[PDB]
Amino acid sequence: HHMAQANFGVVGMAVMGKNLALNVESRGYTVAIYNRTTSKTEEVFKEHQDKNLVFTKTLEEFVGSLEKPRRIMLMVQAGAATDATIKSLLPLLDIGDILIDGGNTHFPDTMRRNAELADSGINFIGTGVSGGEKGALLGPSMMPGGQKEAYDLVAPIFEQIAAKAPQDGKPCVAYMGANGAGHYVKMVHNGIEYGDMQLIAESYDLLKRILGLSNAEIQAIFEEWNEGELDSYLIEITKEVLKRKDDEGEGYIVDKILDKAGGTGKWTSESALDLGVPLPLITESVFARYISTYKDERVKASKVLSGPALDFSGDKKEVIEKIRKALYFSKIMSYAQGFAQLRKASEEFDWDLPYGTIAQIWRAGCIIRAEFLQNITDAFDKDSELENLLLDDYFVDITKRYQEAVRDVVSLAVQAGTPIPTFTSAISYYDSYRSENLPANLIQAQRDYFGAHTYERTDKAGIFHYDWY
Amino acid sequence: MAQANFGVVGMAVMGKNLALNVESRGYTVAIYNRTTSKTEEVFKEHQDKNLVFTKTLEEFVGSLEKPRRIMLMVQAGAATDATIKSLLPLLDIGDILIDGGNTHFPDTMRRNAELADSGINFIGTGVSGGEKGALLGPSMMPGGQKEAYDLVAPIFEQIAAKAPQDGKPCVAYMGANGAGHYVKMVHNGIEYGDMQLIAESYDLLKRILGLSNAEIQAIFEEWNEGELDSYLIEITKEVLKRKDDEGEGYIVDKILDKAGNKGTGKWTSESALDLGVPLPLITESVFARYISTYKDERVKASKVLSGPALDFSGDKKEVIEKIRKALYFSKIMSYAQGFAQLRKASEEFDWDLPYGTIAQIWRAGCIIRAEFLQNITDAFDKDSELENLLLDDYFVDITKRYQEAVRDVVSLAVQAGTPIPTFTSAISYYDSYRSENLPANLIQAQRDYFGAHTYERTDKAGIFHYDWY
Ligand SMILES: NC(=O)c1ccc[n+]([C@@H]2O[C@H](COP(=O)([O-])OP(=O)(O)OC[C@H]3O[C@@H](n4cnc5c(N)ncnc54)[C@H](OP(=O)(O)O)[C@@H]3O)[C@@H](O)[C@H]2O)c1
Ligand SMILES: Nc1ncnc2c1ncn2[C@@H]1O[C@H](COP(=O)(O)OP(=O)(O)O)[C@@H](O)[C@H]1OP(=O)(O)O
Ligand SMILES: O=C(NO)[C@H](O)[C@H](O)COP(=O)(O)O
Ligand SMILES: [Cl-]
Ligand SMILES: [Cl-]
Repeated sequence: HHMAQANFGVVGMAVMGKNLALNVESRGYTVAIYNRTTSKTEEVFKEHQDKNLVFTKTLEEFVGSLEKPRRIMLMVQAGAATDATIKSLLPLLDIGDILIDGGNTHFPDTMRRNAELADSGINFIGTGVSGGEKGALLGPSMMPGGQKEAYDLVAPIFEQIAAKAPQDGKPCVAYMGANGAGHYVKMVHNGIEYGDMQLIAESYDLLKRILGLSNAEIQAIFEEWNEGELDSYLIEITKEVLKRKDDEGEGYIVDKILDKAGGTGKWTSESALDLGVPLPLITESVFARYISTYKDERVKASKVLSGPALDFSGDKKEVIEKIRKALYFSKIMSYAQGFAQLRKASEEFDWDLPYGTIAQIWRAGCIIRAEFLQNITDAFDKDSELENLLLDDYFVDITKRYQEAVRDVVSLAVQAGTPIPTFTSAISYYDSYRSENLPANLIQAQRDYFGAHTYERTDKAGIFHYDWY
Repeated sequence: MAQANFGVVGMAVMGKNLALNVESRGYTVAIYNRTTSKTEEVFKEHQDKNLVFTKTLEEFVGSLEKPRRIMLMVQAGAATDATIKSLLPLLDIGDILIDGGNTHFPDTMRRNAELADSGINFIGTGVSGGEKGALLGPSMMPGGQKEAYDLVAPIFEQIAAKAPQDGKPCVAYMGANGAGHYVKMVHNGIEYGDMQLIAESYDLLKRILGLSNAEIQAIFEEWNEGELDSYLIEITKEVLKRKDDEGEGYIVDKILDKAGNKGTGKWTSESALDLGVPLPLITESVFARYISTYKDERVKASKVLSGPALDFSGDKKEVIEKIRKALYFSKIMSYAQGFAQLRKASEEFDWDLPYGTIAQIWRAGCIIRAEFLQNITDAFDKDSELENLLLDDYFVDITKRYQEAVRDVVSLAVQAGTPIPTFTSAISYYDSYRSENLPANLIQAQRDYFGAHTYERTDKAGIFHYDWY
């Protein structure tokens, strides 16, 4: 009926896949659509009859509708369902065809699928797609990985549909590297999102608990903060949330929302542990959510555990600014950690990850978009082999000038009893990373004492075991 | 040569010493190692003992009285898998195979199921106390079928350490399949946490108070007489005595500050992340080791990243005492975290772990032997479903009284620029745990704003979504 007439194909007509399909169609292409449950594909075709969509009832019809090399994008449920869908397609595809998985996929799955499909002569592009439903429709940040020759054939469409960066119109997509490099970068992006959210949460909690500020007051502070170097979409979201009234009562909706946070957030931290990378801030943020889910225990504990009962006496304006600095500083700690993880992963899996570009493509179509991403890109433009962001001139100056405030904020908060797990982690990482010598000599001694694990010395090469008895 | 009542495979530090422990209880012990020269060394150095030198597995298996009792202390992972694979075909129905290495519990769980109907009884056990523990009395944490346990319980009790308090052996049934190796994994997690807390304390005494190793040794010596009385503090004061064996000065000052690890701490943090358990103190200590391995980077950073240079001008005796309190306070938080994880693990894997007994068997032959273990046991006798140690009167009281000192120590450390990731994690955990309300309400608002993830309300049951537009 429409044999080899479609330029691009999408499997999965839930909102994301539908939205992507429409994004692609809007760019001047005929797009074949498929969904396991056909009624859903019917609904899409019926309400978009004016578009160049090709309605397909079966995988055979779907595959047959596409020009070769076939470019097919999976937007189906992650895990077993994506493997089922891949397995369903394999027999119909020709050698040289290109499958693309745009689901939030754990990267080792992508690495396996890519390898297995390559034995069948099928290219596999594991692609991270940020921005949610609106992003899929209008412009996502995309992080593709897989065979470079295949990706070069998909690139034009991705660059056309991707979010364009507001500062220079550059598409928020680029080739990340082989096999699972694409979904790896997306994972780190999701970790980073968790960390940015927890840091804003602490900033909010300090302003509320210690300085006693109202929601309107805190809204104003975030607004003012967002006009400076902190400029970020998450802060914009935050000051918007603080405006809104309760839809089923009096006051503000944010004060009615139960503090039990909602999975896959653990992935970045899991890889960090596996790779030997210190990723304390994002991992503390994950654990911040976990402990909020222990609400019932905290209610009990709030009634028996003691803590300080202070009324703040200092200068409110001075401390608000000290908190502002602590936020930017700590956010910088988290990104340094996250890009150091990316560096290790790149060595481990041999991906030559393009670090400056990753920051560039996060400038739009994703929740972590912020202006200071440009400073990250500046840093790797200057030196692609930069081991850690903290060593670049810009970030050296920031930390030199902001660390004092961080410290005052930590003393203030800890003395008052306000929990600040990420802020405290930030300054602990700064003071660890810059320590020429750490007390790990003592740990090594202990391990040798009880376990005979051996150690290295400071004055000569070799492996040594002391006789402690 | 069927003289042998017990058999040990692996003649590195742990297996050699376990063999000698068992032989000293009045048994003849078969010994085997893959490199034969090691087995030769221990045979020749102990001709007075009743050991059977074997050079093949066929010989080793042949030398044991049926039903055979064979214990492996082999390098974890692939080596252990292969050793067992080689050994299984030689074994007879009724024989008992014990894996006493630090095996990742999923491997043991898999092994148990595979061996279920083989007629070969299987036990995966944790072993504590290091080389001297193995020689004189280890704490042991075995899991498997209860029937298998009961066949090795008698000899386990004989070799086990005996608690000084009541003479009770430091071994007990932990539960089904991988329960034992899981409990040992948490043990090591708790241990990483205390080791890092001790290291931080050392760092504070050395860098802020400016104290010599003699002065610091004396301090830890006094602490060990009080409520801090523990294995790790005991050996810490021993390490700080010893002088360099290949030069002048103290050995601890000649050991390179690159902390090694063999995966048990990492595994604990990974299980916490999978299970939804907040485990910041222990995880921060794993990351503290990871950052110690980034020595080259830290040397580079220390020349570029600036920080405070304050001179402690206060009362040293008073600050030392605050550090003590803080250390005991934080030690407790590590344990409270560990047991909270054991509770969640027990539920997930249907193990019904005996929390109170675990504490009992850690009273000797145990790297994490501490004075307050009975208070842990008391707390669980009182309430079997106790959710967290911090809810028990005993620990409520300690935290009430020492909490102020933790805050002064954190504040002093942070103003001085000395990294204290585990101390800051401790008070952050405490302050989060006792918080009835945390700022996860803002996180949920944000998530519902950008992804429509839904939220619970503070005032009514049900799932809600807000129309943010
Ligand atoms: N050391 C401690 O403080 C301590 C405490 C508690 C538990 N553990 C656990 O107990 C077990 C043994 O510990 P350990 O410290 O005595 O020594 P280890 O270094 O972990 O293991 C060495 C033993 O494993 C064998 N082995 C190593 N690689 C092998 C391979 N690729 N294939 C076959 N066999 C191999 C060695 O034989 P060869 O001599 O021929 O190389 C040797 O007998 C480990 O699982 C460890 O985690 C250790
Ligand atoms: N086992 C499976 N095999 C093939 N496709 C599947 C699948 N499970 C889910 N999907 C597809 O995966 C899509 C939904 O995945 P998802 O969990 O990411 O959804 P959403 O993002 O809407 O929550 C749907 O198109 C679904 O097809 P149906 O519309 O027929 O349900
Ligand atoms: O189980 C043990 N002692 O508890 C072993 O010595 C173990 O190897 C110690 O952990 P680590 O070697 O990862 O530091
Ligand atoms: Cl590839
Ligand atoms: Cl996003």
